[PDB]
Amino acid sequence: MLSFILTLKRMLKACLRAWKDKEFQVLFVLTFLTLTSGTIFYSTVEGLRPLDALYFSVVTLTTVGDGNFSPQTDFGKVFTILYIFIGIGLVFGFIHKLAVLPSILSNRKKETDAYRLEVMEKLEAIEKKLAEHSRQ
Amino acid sequence: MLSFILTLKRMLKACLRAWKDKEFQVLFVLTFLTLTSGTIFYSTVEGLRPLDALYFSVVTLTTVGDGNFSPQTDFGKVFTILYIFIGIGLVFGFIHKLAVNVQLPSILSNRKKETDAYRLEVMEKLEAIEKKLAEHSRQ
Amino acid sequence: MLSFILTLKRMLKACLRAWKDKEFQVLFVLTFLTLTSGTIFYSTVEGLRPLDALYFSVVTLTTVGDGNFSPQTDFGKVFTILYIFIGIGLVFGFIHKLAVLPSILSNRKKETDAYRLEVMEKLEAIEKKLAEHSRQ
Amino acid sequence: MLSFILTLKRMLKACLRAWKDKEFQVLFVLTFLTLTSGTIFYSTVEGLRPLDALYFSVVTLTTVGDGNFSPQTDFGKVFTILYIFIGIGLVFGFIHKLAVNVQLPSILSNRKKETDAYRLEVMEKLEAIEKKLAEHSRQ
Ligand SMILES: [Co+2]
Ligand code: NA
Ligand code: NA
Repeated sequence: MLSFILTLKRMLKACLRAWKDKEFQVLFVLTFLTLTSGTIFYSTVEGLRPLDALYFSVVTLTTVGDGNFSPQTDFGKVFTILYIFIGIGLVFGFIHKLAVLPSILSNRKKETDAYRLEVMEKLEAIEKKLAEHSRQ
Repeated sequence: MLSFILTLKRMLKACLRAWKDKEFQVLFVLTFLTLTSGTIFYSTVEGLRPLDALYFSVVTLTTVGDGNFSPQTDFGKVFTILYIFIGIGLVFGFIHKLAVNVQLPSILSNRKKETDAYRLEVMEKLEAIEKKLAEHSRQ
Repeated sequence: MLSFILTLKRMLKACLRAWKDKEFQVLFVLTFLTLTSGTIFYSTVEGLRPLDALYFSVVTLTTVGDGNFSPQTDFGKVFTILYIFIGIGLVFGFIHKLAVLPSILSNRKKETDAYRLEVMEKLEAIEKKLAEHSRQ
Repeated sequence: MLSFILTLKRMLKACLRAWKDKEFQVLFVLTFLTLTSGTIFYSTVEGLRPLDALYFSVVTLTTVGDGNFSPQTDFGKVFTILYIFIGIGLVFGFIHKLAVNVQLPSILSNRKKETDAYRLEVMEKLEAIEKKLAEHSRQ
């Protein structure tokens, strides 16, 4: 149970580590801009409360879906279709980003070079010495 | 602001590069096809206003859903059952394409480029030293 | 456009390459067993046509959702809840499997060994010869 | 049948091993919590039959949906807006955990185990040959 708490503590730091990745934040910014963007629309087009809007906008981007309201106006169906698409666009972005070791490979390189350098320089001297010896 | 301004470019370029990927285009097409191919079926067999049939098609694929209309005809239900499977299929493929963070082919063979060099080099010196030692260990 | 056709041809082979992975097929088998499993249930419990069943079963596992019917009986809500969970269980399985190079690393090993072996054996002879020489 | 019989074991063991992973358990708990924590809110503030409030909670998180009931109160709507974000958050985490095919730590360091050996060996011979050559190239 100390286990539970200690783990959760690490995980929560990992989010914050991501939450300072520029790209992740662009996505969050885009999500929110798109979120209030829809609120602006369904509010002041499809005629709906500035909270009944946010509810449809969220229920739709996340693909849950309201069991009652849908776009009435044919204009409000066009938007919803293309909106939904920005949804997918976004959820694609995250899945890509949530699926990225690059640093472990840097150390391997930092050590393999230092090694391979010495291997070379050792071999070099050996050859240079076996040369000067097998003459004089 | 140093970052929010710039990264966007790189970000939009990053997925712009992904359009140039062919496998993505096929998935994006099979999408557009299945989608307008659905608008055809729902505008006729289930018989809905062109634009409305598109709406239902989108919503259904993206599993968003609609709290009002559902199929009536048994052909309209069997079709839908198969139509969601296609969406499953598509998204599976999309996920596969997106979940593999493969900038690693070019790294692991760009390693091998520099590696294979070193290997012939080391081996050459190993063979030289063996040949000169051989000759001196007789004379 | 020959491009289009030629690519699609490769992709479609890739599915078939997967469709002979044992694990993938277990998932498909499980999906289908679960699919008719629900059909059996909503048909002969919640009282629904043996096609109106398959439609609710599919619309629910895939998370679309019917806009009209939902489980009436409190028993049919219990199942649906836990069913939904087998859904997630499954869609987790696939995402894991759709996200797996193992063979490229085998060749690297097959070559690195043959190399490293020779490097060793070369170095070995050199030492053995420099030994017998610096005596007699 | 050679395969269908056996693999299941390995498959069920494979995810059985994943329960033993701690990070998964937290995600699985935050799940159970958020879920029964939702049944609490919808059984009161939105006021529904215990079991029914669970149903709505599940359905909503898993974005399945329900074509009938939706929130009425503004507290019941704001809550839901935040409740789906948690689902997003959770699933994001689940995906991250599941999408990384990391049996590669144990491989890349099991390489390094055998690699580091070879490296000291080669270096030792390199140093011996350099020392014996040094002594013989004076006497
Ligand atoms: Co000599
Ligand atoms: Na969904
Ligand atoms: Na839905």
